[PDB]
Amino acid sequence: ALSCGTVSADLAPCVTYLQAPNNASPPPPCCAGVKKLLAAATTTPDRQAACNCLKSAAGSIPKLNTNNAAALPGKCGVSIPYKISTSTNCNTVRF
Repeated sequence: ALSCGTVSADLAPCVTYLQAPNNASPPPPCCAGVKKLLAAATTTPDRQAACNCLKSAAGSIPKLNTNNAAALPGKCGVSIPYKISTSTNCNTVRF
């Protein structure tokens, strides 16, 4: 079972970029975490839980830059069916 307590582990190295300017780029070690999320969960809907965890820890980041969250995946080379933002309803995302 995947617990949010472990999801933040990958967000750690991703926080640096979350506080950096739009001119900053994502860390190699951070992007990897995103891909790991695939094998993180066990079920279909269980995978979504990950995106839900980043929602809570998101409101606990100093100088959090929601704008950078959009380029997080892009520069990482990863593409999702939804947008990673506090305004985005990850709950309304498909499988």
